[PDB]
Amino acid sequence: GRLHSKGKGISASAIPYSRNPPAWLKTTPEQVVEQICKLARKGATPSQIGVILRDSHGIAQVKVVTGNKILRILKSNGLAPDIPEDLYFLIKKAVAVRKHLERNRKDKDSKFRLILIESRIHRLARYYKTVGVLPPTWKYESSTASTLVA
Amino acid sequence: VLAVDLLNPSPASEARKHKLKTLVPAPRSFFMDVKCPGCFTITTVFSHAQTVVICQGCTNVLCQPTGGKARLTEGCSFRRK
Amino acid sequence: VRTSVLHDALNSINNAEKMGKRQVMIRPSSKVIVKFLQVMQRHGYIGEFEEVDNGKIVVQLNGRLNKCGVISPRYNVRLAELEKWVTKLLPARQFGYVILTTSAGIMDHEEARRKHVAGKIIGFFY
RNA sequence: GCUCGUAGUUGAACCUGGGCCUAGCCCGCCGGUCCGCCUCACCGCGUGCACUGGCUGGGCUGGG
RNA sequence: GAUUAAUAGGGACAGUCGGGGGCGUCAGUAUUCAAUUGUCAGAGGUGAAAUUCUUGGAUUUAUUGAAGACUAACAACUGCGAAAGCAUUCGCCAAGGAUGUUUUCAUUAAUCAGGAACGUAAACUAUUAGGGAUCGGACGGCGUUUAUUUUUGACCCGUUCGGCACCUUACGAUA
Ligand SMILES: [Zn+2]
Repeated sequence: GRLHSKGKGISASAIPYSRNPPAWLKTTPEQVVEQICKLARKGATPSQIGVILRDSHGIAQVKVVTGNKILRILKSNGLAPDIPEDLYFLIKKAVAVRKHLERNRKDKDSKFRLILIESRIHRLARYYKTVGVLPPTWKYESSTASTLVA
Repeated sequence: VLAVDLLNPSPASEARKHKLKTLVPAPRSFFMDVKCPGCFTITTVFSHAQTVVICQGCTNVLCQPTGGKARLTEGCSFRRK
Repeated sequence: VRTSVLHDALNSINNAEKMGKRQVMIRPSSKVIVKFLQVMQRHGYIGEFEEVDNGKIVVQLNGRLNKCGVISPRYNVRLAELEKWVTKLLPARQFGYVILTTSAGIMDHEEARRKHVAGKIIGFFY
């Protein structure tokens, strides 16, 4: 239940029924795919892609219009991030916290949150390793996290 | 209470239930069409937009984001589908 | 977390039969739950159920049953063992039924003795 | 004292092509009776909302 | 060649929310110390006293200055943080919660052996089933006040998630 901190929180995004039409929200799937490809080329994460689509174009879900999800489409056209988005954001967050610790050390709450983030990264990292995404042996410390940054 | 038709709740009790707690869950958000009176352009905006949606050019606006529904701007029209 | 969604469903059925309600909202559905309620409906302990989709199950119950239960390790059982397992699980041999996941499907112990097939004990009601 | 964490432990749902027989009807084809056609004749053709039987011809549906 | 998109996850964005944390800064009194005056006989404590300070003037009256501490009243059957804990304003720095979304990889997850980070006291003791309050979103609106009229906010009401706590009932229990 929201992992680390206590608190349930039922903040969830709903998905409607009939995974096919939203008809009056026109535009062919091919056009949507090409827009997604353009966004990927400009350098945006799948989640950011989805948000952009939500903002401007007549879309509901890519999985509805097109046969595939965004990440799956990116993988088919070989335009996917090095470290699968969420993992990349977590490592960026960990780097930021380490840099804050380096600037000022006594902040024990920041050190605790750093530890939490590292644990969450390890939790993600193990399961990514299992699903043959990331190459075996993946360190997530200041020796490699700093090199990764972006 | 004690017996009720659970496969056929009333639409009025269904409508006051939270999103994820309706019989099959579904959204309660909608899409709008928006024009701004000097332009014949029809941008289609999501109800709970997080983007400061801009029309096809003309550095204007169409809505601002909030904690809930996007506040559509000023004088604008909206049909809702 | 109880991964036994059958046990969550059967806990909800026992809570309704204690509280005297006339229907439930079994929120995580399955197929083993549907077969379980199919046997309970054959033996008349549950009126009528429907699987609606988002899915969940709405189970009209008659107010006739006493207890539902799952056997959590799911032990294997032959017929000569099945007689002793029935008379050790049920309060009486003529009251209630033991549910079996056999090679012929999911059925009660009387249908298992009819169709001459053994299997794992999955649950029971009475 | 609380949180993270490893060996360990429990680990969501979703997942039975071809041929043969059979009954009912239709559409079409074919043999005969009647009637008509044409052929000098022999003969053949049309001919089942005129009659009768056949078709392992075609189509739909049910059952094995 | 790629399922439901989970009423379990992690992330992104937006408006936010908080007496959560660090660094600086800004104040506020009060206490002590010192100075300048007006002093002019006690002052201080205690149940009574005494030690002590007191014509070089104590305590007191007024005005400044310095130092260290803390943040009254607001202050709650509340808020935030995992815990100890956290109350002056403003700035900076990251982080976190919930909500909403027309956001993504699709088992990543649950639990803790080993280990790792933060740290004078005690003394009377799957639902319950809703309702009344409460605060944080999001939505809706007959209206009062902003409002010279639109924003927007305050008040009232309803819906919806989420969370500290009350009472009733146990759905029971059981040591
Ligand atoms: Zn325009």
